[PDB]
Amino acid sequence: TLSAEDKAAVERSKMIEKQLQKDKQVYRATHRLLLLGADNSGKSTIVKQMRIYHQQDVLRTRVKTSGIFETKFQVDKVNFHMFDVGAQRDERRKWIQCFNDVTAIIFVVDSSDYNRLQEALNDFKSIWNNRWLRTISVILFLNKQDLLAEKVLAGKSKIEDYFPEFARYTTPEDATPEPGEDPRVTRAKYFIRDEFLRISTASGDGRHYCYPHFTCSVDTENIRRVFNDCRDIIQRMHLRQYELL
Amino acid sequence: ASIAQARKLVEQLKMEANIDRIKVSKAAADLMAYCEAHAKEDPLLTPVPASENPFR
Amino acid sequence: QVQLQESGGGLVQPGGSLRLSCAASGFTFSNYKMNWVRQAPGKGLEWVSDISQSGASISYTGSVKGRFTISRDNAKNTLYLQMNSLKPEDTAVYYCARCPAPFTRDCFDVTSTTYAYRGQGTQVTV
Amino acid sequence: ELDQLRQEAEQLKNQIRDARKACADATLSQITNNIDPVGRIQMRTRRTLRGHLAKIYAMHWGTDSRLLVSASQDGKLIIWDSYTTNKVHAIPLRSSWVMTCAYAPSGNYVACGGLDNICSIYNLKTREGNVRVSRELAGHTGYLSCCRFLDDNQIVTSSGDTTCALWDIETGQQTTTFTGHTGDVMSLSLAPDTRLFVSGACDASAKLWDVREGMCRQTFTGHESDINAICFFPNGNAFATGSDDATCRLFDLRADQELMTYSHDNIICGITSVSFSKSGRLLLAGYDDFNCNVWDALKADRAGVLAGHDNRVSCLGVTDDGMAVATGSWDSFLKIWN
Amino acid sequence: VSLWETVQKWREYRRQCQRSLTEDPPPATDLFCNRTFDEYACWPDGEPGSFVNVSCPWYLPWASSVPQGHVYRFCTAEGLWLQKDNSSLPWRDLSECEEPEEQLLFLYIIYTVGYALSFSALVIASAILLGFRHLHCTRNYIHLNLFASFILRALSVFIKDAALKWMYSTAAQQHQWDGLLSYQDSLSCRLVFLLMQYCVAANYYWLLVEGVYLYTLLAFSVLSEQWIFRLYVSIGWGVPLLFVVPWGIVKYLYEDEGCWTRNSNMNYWLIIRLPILFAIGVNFLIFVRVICIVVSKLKANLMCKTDIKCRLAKSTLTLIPLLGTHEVIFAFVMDEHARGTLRFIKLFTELSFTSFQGLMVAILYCFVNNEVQLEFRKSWERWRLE
Amino acid sequence: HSQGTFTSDKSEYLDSERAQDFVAWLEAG
Repeated sequence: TLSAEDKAAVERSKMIEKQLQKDKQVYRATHRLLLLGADNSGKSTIVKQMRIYHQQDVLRTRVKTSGIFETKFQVDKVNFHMFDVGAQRDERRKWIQCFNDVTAIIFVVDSSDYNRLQEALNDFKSIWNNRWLRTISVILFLNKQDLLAEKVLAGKSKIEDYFPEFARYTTPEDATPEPGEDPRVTRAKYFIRDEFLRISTASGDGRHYCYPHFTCSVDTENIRRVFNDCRDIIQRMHLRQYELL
Repeated sequence: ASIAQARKLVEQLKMEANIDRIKVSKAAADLMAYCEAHAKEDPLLTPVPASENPFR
Repeated sequence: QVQLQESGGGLVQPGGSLRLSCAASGFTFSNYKMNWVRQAPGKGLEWVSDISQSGASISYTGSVKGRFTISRDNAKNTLYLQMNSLKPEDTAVYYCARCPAPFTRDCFDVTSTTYAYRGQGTQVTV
Repeated sequence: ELDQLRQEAEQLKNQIRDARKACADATLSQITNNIDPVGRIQMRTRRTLRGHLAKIYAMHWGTDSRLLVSASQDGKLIIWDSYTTNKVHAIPLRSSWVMTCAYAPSGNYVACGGLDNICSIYNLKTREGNVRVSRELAGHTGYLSCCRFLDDNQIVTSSGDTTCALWDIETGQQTTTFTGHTGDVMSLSLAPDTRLFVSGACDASAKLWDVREGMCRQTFTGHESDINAICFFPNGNAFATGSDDATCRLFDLRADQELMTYSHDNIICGITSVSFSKSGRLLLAGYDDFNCNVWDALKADRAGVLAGHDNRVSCLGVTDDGMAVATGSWDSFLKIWN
Repeated sequence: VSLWETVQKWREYRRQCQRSLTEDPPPATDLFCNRTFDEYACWPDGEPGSFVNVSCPWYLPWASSVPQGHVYRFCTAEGLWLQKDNSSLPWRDLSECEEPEEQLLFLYIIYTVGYALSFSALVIASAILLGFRHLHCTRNYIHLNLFASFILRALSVFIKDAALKWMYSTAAQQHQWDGLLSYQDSLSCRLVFLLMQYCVAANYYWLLVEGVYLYTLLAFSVLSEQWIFRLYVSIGWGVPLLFVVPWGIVKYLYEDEGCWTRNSNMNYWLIIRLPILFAIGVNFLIFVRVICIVVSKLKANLMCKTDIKCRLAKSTLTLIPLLGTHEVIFAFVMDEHARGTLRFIKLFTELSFTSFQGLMVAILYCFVNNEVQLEFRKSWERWRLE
Repeated sequence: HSQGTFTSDKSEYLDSERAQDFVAWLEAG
């Protein structure tokens, strides 16, 4: 009965193969993201408004643990997974290697607190040049645009205090400002954008890019913007295999 | 607290720094005895004939 | 283990042209990136300046530009941090920072709370 | 007083250095450079297991040298059969981030862990002929790095919160907790007699622990970067560490001092996995250059290359009898050599 | 105007002689006038001393252009007409009865070269791709099938030309007039040409699935790759049959001509010309909406260094061979009208290019493609550790 | 499709050539 036993095992191996074949087409039909920010950056709030886009299961609340995955939110009949890291330690130079094959990385910047703006600048430079995170593009979100306005409008502002380069800054001509805005707030809004863009210019050559956006605390177009950026990212990758870019 | 933990570690370090430490010659001799003790049993040293292993 | 030593800090008259030198041992000094991190009282850690492997690329924190200098010295195995034109907010503690991986231009955990390859620190006052 | 404690710490360090210097008499390589080398050793793949989708972080050989389990980022746990390359079980994972796995000595349980701070144990002697998560372990405040079964009712885990602990499968509590590390612990290996074990952390330092009491018997330094992997000599009196500084070193518990410094000139890559052989003579290791160089014990000179992987190599292991050598990389493939 | 036609018209001209042998003219009172039963008329001797004049044959094509002419022979009492030798070369005048393709030689020498070079480069490419394990993917499966459709085109082209010689003046170089009709009226020549009308169509339809595939990687999300490949391999290798087998039926139901080589009825030729033109048009459309996208990603490339003029110029000349865009130029408009040099130009501008197309699709999409270069270097360096 | 047209063209001229040679092998031969 050697053949009989071998046949039992072969049959088993074929069963545990059909399941893998079925799961292969499900694994490749979804996109994995990685959202990381700061303690005071509006990160949480943004994660909460993607819920609106997605004994039984109701408000599944488990134990306080790490790797808080979101609501498998989906838009335009394509599934997105987003992984909000939490309940971890300060150092992140070791577990960051896991997300080496994600579609994109979402970065949120608190552009209203001038004090720590410069300290947030470094993290973007460090993540940009990492060897593992070297072919992964990053999406930039400038949150809390409302609070910026007030600032430049109050007295105690002095935005060139921690940045004495604002003095000579002129507004780019290409800049399309929103109809009904102020010159002072247009200067401040665009002076931070190109700060981050200058870092992205180095180590370029089309390997990966950066997409800036002027988001708000209660904006509802985030899921749209993410979908469009992911669609742009995917198309560029395919073109590079046919040597068209 | 931090001070109490540091004092406990110091009191622990003191007794974790007074252990027998023999010369490296005996360790080298033991390593020699082990490495030529089972030098003919490891197939990666002397490959077995490729007639009875399950990897034909 | 790996030990980093810095000196030159203390109490001095304002405008003293302070001297900050970092001493390293137990590892090859010509294979790592050197940074500078500062911790002012009443708040967290701040980053000041960094230097390249051979001292080519140089960057500065926006707040302090054109008043500080850095100079990596492989032969003497020291650092030059001459400074002038002091400010009342400059009174803080300077920590000599390192980079965990060699042969790399960037590395995280320079301003972390409980980093390992960081100097003991020196106190300076105006 | 801080100042007082400064002089005490300096004096203790100086005394430790003097004690280390006193016990040192001569180098082992220079005083024993007479025995012939083992020559150049070449292997070739015999089986190639396929089916995994994403990269692979860990694998573990069984106690029969015929069954092995591998974990991958796709969220699947697969039990193989090296004899006929026929799969046996496929257990989906609750979380898709897994960084470690283990095999029970009796072949009745497995383990897994990753970014999620919970360790899961699965039974393979089920009456329904399937698989079921029996127990889950909670309490760690950091990502798990490695876990190894000690018996049918005890297990040892390592986490990224600078702590290590021993659990109880029947009722889940930390029976013993080991503290003292500064960085994140990355790997550990139990002794053959299950009386002691060692663990390296992200502080360029190693330690030895007693599973019974819980005190840190010894501590070793010497490296200049993070520790990525650690093994255990078959005799029970040595271990090897591979760091990110592109160097490999060997330590002896009794000597309390490093002996071998395996290095080169043209290789600049961090070690990822380390494993010994049956004879304690052929040390295998992984690299970021997509290779797996076979170094030696007393030779100290790569005498074998395992090229054939097109991506980073993350896991490595050898059988108990030494007949087969397995490997795994980030290309979702497994290879077996002889 | 046909060899076969005239062979049967000479069988009728000999049946005419059989009917003329049935009614023979009486001889004269002399030695002879031997006209007996010749290969033209079958009328024996006669009264000499006269201009014996017999009319012109009808089966002769050179004689249909001038019916006014005939043969001129002056029989005499000696027994023959007028000749220096006896029964050798008589007095005759067939000039009255019986009244430059250089391009063909030229054209044929050019494409028999492009196809050979292509076939060589493409078998080399196909071997390289099928070799390395690493590069096994849906895109390279399509590339291999397109390669294999160019190797099947070359083969048929080669063999077909051999057939022409065999059934024509190459076998008529000898004295086997019969052998050309038998071999021409057989069923082994017929198969040979109907085997070509399929390889050309399959090459065209594989170029068409290389562009429809390329088009769905950008347009929208992909689906089950297993199902996708099965549908693609059915279009490229079986849709040709759907209009080639009906064409063979029509040719072997009514026309039944010389090994199906002459497009006599232009309506039956359309059976094959229409799907080819449809595939060419879809390929051209797939080529215009992919260059928009490429200029919308370069012009809008963030910083955008203005060099789109020399960067997108090298991204148009790499898409031309893969999608076969050169065919849409002349073929789309004219077909059976140009009777002048226009026709020659058309013929010349297509055969030349299509023959060499295979060589280019083998260089750009395999030999020079940097990814395929990594298979070599790595392996070479691997082998270099010994 | 410009390949069947060359084939056709060569065939009709070639065929014609052989017919008149058949004639000159009989009448003139």
